[PDB]
Amino acid sequence: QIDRLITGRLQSLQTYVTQQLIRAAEIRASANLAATKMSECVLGQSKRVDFCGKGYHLMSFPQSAPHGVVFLHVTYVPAQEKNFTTAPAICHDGKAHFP
Amino acid sequence: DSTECSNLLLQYGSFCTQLNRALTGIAVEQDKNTQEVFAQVKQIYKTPPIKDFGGFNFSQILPDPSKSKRSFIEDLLFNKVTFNGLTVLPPLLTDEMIAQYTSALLAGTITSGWTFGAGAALQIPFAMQMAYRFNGIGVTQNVLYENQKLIANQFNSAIGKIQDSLSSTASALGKLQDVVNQNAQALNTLVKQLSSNFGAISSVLNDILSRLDKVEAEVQIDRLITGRLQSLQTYVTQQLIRAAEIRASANLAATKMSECVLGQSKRVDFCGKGYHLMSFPQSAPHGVVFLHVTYVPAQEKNFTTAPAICHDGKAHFPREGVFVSNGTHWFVTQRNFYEPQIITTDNTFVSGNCDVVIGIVNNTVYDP
Amino acid sequence: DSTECSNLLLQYGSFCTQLNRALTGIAVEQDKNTQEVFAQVKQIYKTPP
Amino acid sequence: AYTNSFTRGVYYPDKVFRSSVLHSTQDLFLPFFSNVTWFHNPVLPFNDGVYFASTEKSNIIRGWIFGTTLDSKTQSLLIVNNATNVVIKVCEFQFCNDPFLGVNCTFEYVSFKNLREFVFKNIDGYFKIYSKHTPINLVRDLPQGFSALEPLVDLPIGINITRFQTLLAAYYVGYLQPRTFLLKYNENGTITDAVDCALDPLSE
Amino acid sequence: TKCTLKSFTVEKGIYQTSNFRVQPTESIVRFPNITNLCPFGEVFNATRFASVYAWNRKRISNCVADYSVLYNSASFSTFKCYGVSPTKLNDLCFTNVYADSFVIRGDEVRQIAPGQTGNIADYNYKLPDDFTGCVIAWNSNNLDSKVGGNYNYLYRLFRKSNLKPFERDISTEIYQAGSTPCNGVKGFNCYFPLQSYGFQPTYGVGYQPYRVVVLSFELLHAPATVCGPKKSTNLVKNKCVNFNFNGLTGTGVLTESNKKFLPFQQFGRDIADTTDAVRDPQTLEILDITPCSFGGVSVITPGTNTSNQVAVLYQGVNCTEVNVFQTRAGCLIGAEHVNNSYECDIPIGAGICASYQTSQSIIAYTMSLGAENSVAYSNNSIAIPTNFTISVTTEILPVSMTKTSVDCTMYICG
Ligand SMILES: *[C@@H]1O[C@H](CO)[C@@H](O[C@@H]2O[C@H](CO)[C@@H](O)[C@H](O)[C@H]2NC(C)=O)[C@H](O)[C@H]1NC(C)=O
Ligand SMILES: *[C@@H]1O[C@H](CO)[C@@H](O[C@@H]2O[C@H](CO)[C@@H](O)[C@H](O)[C@H]2NC(C)=O)[C@H](O)[C@H]1NC(C)=O
Ligand SMILES: *[C@@H]1O[C@H](CO)[C@@H](O[C@@H]2O[C@H](CO)[C@@H](O)[C@H](O)[C@H]2NC(C)=O)[C@H](O)[C@H]1NC(C)=O
Ligand SMILES: *[C@@H]1O[C@H](CO)[C@@H](O[C@@H]2O[C@H](CO)[C@@H](O)[C@H](O)[C@H]2NC(C)=O)[C@H](O)[C@H]1NC(C)=O
Ligand SMILES: *[C@@H]1O[C@H](CO)[C@@H](O[C@@H]2O[C@H](CO)[C@@H](O)[C@H](O)[C@H]2NC(C)=O)[C@H](O)[C@H]1NC(C)=O
Ligand SMILES: *[C@@H]1O[C@H](CO)[C@@H](O)[C@H](O)[C@H]1NC(C)=O
Ligand SMILES: *[C@@H]1O[C@H](CO)[C@@H](O)[C@H](O)[C@H]1NC(C)=O
Ligand SMILES: *[C@@H]1O[C@H](CO)[C@@H](O)[C@H](O)[C@H]1NC(C)=O
Ligand SMILES: *[C@@H]1O[C@H](CO)[C@@H](O)[C@H](O)[C@H]1NC(C)=O
Ligand SMILES: *[C@@H]1O[C@H](CO)[C@@H](O)[C@H](O)[C@H]1NC(C)=O
Ligand SMILES: *[C@@H]1O[C@H](CO)[C@@H](O)[C@H](O)[C@H]1NC(C)=O
Ligand SMILES: *[C@@H]1O[C@H](CO)[C@@H](O)[C@H](O)[C@H]1NC(C)=O
Ligand SMILES: *[C@@H]1O[C@H](CO)[C@@H](O)[C@H](O)[C@H]1NC(C)=O
Ligand SMILES: *[C@@H]1O[C@H](CO)[C@@H](O)[C@H](O)[C@H]1NC(C)=O
Ligand SMILES: *[C@@H]1O[C@H](CO)[C@@H](O)[C@H](O)[C@H]1NC(C)=O
Ligand SMILES: *[C@@H]1O[C@H](CO)[C@@H](O)[C@H](O)[C@H]1NC(C)=O
Ligand SMILES: *[C@@H]1O[C@H](CO)[C@@H](O)[C@H](O)[C@H]1NC(C)=O
Ligand SMILES: *[C@@H]1O[C@H](CO)[C@@H](O)[C@H](O)[C@H]1NC(C)=O
Repeated sequence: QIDRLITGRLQSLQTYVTQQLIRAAEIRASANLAATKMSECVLGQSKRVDFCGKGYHLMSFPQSAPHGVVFLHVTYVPAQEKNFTTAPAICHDGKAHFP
Repeated sequence: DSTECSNLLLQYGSFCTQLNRALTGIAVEQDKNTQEVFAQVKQIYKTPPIKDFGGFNFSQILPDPSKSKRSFIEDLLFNKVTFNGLTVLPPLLTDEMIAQYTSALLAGTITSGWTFGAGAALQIPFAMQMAYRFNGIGVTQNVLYENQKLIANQFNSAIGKIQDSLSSTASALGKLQDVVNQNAQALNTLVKQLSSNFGAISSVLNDILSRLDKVEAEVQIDRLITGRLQSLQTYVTQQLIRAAEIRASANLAATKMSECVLGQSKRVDFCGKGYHLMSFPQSAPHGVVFLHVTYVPAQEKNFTTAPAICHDGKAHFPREGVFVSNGTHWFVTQRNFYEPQIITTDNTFVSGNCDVVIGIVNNTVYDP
Repeated sequence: DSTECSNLLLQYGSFCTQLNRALTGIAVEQDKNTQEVFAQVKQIYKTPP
Repeated sequence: AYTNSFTRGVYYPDKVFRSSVLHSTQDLFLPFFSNVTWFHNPVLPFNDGVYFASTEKSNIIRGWIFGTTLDSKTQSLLIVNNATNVVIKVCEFQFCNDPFLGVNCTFEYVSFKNLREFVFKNIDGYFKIYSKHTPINLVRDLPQGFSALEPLVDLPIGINITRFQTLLAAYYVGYLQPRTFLLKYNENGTITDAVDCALDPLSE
Repeated sequence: TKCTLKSFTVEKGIYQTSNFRVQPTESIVRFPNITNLCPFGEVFNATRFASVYAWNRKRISNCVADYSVLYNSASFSTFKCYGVSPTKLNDLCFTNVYADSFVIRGDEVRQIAPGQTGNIADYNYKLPDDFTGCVIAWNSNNLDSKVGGNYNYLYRLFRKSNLKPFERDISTEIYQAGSTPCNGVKGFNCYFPLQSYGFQPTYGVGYQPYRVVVLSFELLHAPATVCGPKKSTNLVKNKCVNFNFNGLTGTGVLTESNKKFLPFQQFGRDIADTTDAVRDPQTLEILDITPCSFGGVSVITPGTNTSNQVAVLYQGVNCTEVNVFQTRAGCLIGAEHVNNSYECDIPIGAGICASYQTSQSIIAYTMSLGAENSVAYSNNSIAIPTNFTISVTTEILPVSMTKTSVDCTMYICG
């Protein structure tokens, strides 16, 4: 009878440790991303689109949270556009000018 | 659905619940993976009725109203990839909804450049958007406007080669087909393991219950329960490992959406080989296809070069270019395309006297 | 290397084949991993004398 | 005398329909490209089972006997292709060596241009018989090609067999070995090809 | 849902709480046409039997033993059984079956039982003391008696020693019973070992002859050549049923099929060896099998800290099997279908979502992907932003789990 309890309790514990190994691999991928967000968003100014939140990135600030991190990403968003006619070049004394 | 076996299976406790919680997390993740790649666009942008894109021809990658409403290339991609308590579940986004996202991403990209990812979509003429993407690789924008027919052709031809490759090949799309194959093989292995005895008298549950009286039949069924529960734990553990690989691949695809489609990446080899110009999303079964457009420098010539030049004892350095000589005369060019300017006081800047610089040369600087 | 044991192991079905298939997938991926890192260059460039 | 078997002696191993599929199974089969003894009526070993074949339309070949002593001391199985239909009986037989053309009992049952092929085996007291018929271009040896043999009878006779003999103008014999074969079932559930897995490394 | 989550409060969501499964509406049994009935009638209506000293045995093999004619054969003056009940015999199978047959007076039929004694049990037919089988008799005065006495029926009066169980001995040498020598001739203690009942038609009921047959049964390593009748049901297409075709037990829906089995094949298997078609053994048509309809049942709810309405989704089930609405994810019961589209609140599948909205109800809708927009494109027109907003976005990332350790010996063995 004890050998049936050992068999089932040992399988119960193997199932748990396997799912904790698979879950710790997911949390490591998230910690590697959070460490990269701190180097590139907080310690610098990222040119990578949507890496440090939507809009053009200005800076970001880390705040601690239990089991994690929070980034406050400060970004520049263009707000009030108007329409204009446009041209690729302008022609002066028979020569093409580019901006 | 044997009541004799079902009562013995209760003695194993939570295992049967916790396998379904595990597979539920896999199923819910697949919808999130698909959402994080394709749902990166705030509004369902649609293309103009006019097609004045400066000679570039997107008709192979844009929606076809006569078709789901997929593009021509998305139909090649959808054609080239091809029950014992087991159930499959539908995705949250239908293949038509995924095609509306690749449509909106593509219409936004063509009509408004990188601007629709950073805020409101701002219209810009496509040849002027491509001129800015040339500045983003360090090639001056006049190199596009002076070569626009030759860049519009050869883009159109390079897109035609995608259709011909996907029409003629039988292996190139195999990275999506292998994901289909592993999941079919996993369910066939799980079902074939119902035929196994695991050392029991038979693998058929009514056969056991016909041959043997209650106390011995209970001993034989507990072997099938042990082996079938080990068979199902083996499947769910392997799907948990296989789903972690697909999630890492979906996070890479979501990053290629943001940085290659919604932007212009300066990261080497991130958005295809060569200096990246832009890329286009196309949907495919269980995945995404990126058509990465890049600039490749192609017909090089050798030149003599110098790091600085002496004028009136002053050392001159180029502001943006590099100094080169054709053998007799000295010029400054932009660095990624040969275009020689005559050296002037506004092509260059001064820093100190000649004597410090290793390999300086003597040539006139014209002051305009 | 026992025939008496091998015929009892054969009552468990796909388990032995799918263990070998998993280790083969791991092994083929180690060559892939190494080629994705090092084989990034088209031609074997050489330095001058 | 010996001749090659080619890809012959495959039979439908079970009464299961399968369609447009490849199925892998282990059973007593004649190994591909093995050689077979050719004869022109000795007592022979039976081993695990026999593939027998002949070209016949005179019916000089007429039947078989199967057993251990074949005669008197214990029961044996008699089979005869009587021109009305096949006759089968199990008795403590004491009949002559073989009947020929002028060129207690415990069970009973009643049913050249063509190659005729038969497979006989005994498993757990059931005697299994399979057969097929085909025209042939060249009488000297078994023809290079494929054709699956279909079950005739599944007799509950229980009696032991280790030797057999023909009752009877030339015929082939080869022995079934425990082999794994991969069988191809087409859209109509006929077997149309096979791979003998232990033949060569391509077959593996 | 509260019981599934082990909680009195349930948060907003879709939760699987059950599996639906359509039940077998009845049981089917199908076997070959009931044929090759055993030759029991050849013994029970024979012209006459042997003398009891030389009892006559019929081998029964390779046939169906329907004993039910015997169960109803009220002309039997007895039908005893030992080791087994007569009514059970139609459920059974055996390797060999025997019927042992003789004539004796009614006052000696009572010697035919396990452990009995007297000249018939001692010297003619001995049953085992643990006998498994049946004893049958009927009065045969009008069949076996004759005027002046029928002397053609005999029994062994005496023997040197008693019979072993089923020992058969038909030798008729003079039995020397004592010290007086037999001398090859009839005399006192030099008995001819047989005597006769001399059956007269004027005999009384215990003196009269009875025809007797003893049934006996054995199951060996050799195959079960004798079995009871395979009584079979009607065949019930297009419903959920339990079925038994020959030995193939299962549960499912039986339908006509386009398949083309070969004449010897009885049933068919799918790519993963799961059965999917069968030949009916009474009318040789090919039937498809499909499973009884089944799937997860999920309960769709706003949080209980807002409302107690719910909707129920039967995943992959057609609504015929169970406001009510067929989604492509399965039938949805208790949610109002809407022609508008909104962003997804609770996800159902195949483009469908559900929400709780205002008088309030759970509603189901095709999900909105976003507002439709046409960018004002042309050659030679551009939009340039005249103002901006500084935006602060929040992003939240996990970094660590709770750290755990286990004394594996204390968890397993306490
Ligand atoms: C955009 O490219 C497509 C190429 O598929 C052009 O349509 C084809 O044009 C050729 C001749 O150049 C015809 O033979 C084909 O029948 C056309 N149809 C298809 C489906 O290939 C299309 O005309 C181009 N659009 C513009 C505005 O130039
Ligand atoms: C730059 O390369 C292009 C090709 O990539 C050259 O254009 C080709 O010129 C030949 C001249 O006979 C034509 O036959 C081809 O049809 C042209 N191709 C295209 C796509 O238009 C171009 O001449 C090269 N320019 C320089 C300065 O070398
Ligand atoms: C180096 O480039 C210069 C300018 O392109 C070349 O000088 C010109 O040569 C042509 C005849 O080949 C004359 O018509 C021009 O008047 C010259 N211009 C100047 C500014 O001198 C020069 O020939 C080139 N040298 C070599 C070796 O190719
Ligand atoms: C670049 O021009 C300067 C000035 O004309 C050259 O300097 C002369 O170098 C020679 C040899 O060392 C001396 O004899 C002169 O006295 C130097 N003159 C002055 C005013 O310094 C210089 O040699 C030239 N560089 C090269 C590489 O030819
Ligand atoms: C099993 O027995 C049934 C009943 O006798 C057979 O079915 C009948 O077959 C005759 C053949 O002439 C038909 O005329 C009838 O219409 C059939 N049905 C009925 C209800 O009688 C059946 O053929 C037998 N099957 C086998 C395999 O022996
Ligand atoms: C720009 O042009 C479009 C189409 O003419 C018009 O709808 C829009 O109101 C204009 N103004 C702005 C600010 O986009
Ligand atoms: C000139 O350029 C070509 C092309 O890059 C190169 O192969 C060649 O070696 C160069 N010339 C010399 C003298 O090295
Ligand atoms: C460059 O190398 C050559 C020898 O190959 C040498 O003559 C020359 O002086 C060197 N120039 C510089 C700037 O080092
Ligand atoms: C038949 O097969 C055996 C296999 O050992 C071989 O020795 C023999 O030579 C073969 N004979 C012929 C004629 O094929
Ligand atoms: C076989 O042949 C004999 C005559 O030789 C014939 O009487 C008999 O009926 C045939 N057998 C059967 C099963 O009919
Ligand atoms: C068959 O052979 C085995 C082993 O020799 C023996 O035990 C068994 O009794 C035999 N059966 C018959 C019917 O001869
Ligand atoms: C299968 O049978 C059908 C008729 O049922 C026939 O048309 C076909 O030629 C057969 N063979 C194959 C390979 O399908
Ligand atoms: C004898 O034959 C008749 C024929 O109708 C049958 O009914 C009966 O069951 C048979 N057996 C006995 C014991 O009468
Ligand atoms: C329950 O809902 C109320 C509003 O209906 C809210 O104020 C409260 O915080 C919620 N939670 C609990 C535990 O009451
Ligand atoms: C389900 O069953 C009904 C009636 O048989 C049918 O009309 C309906 O089309 C089926 N469901 C689907 C999703 O097709
Ligand atoms: C929904 O729209 C369909 C036509 O698209 C119509 O038949 C149906 O009556 C509408 N239902 C409601 C609630 O308006
Ligand atoms: C677009 O270009 C065409 C052709 O050059 C011209 O007629 C049209 O006015 C242009 N549109 C705008 C808004 O500049
Ligand atoms: C720009 O937007 C701000 C609010 O974000 C507003 O107060 C300000 O007046 C605007 N300036 C102009 C010139 O439009």
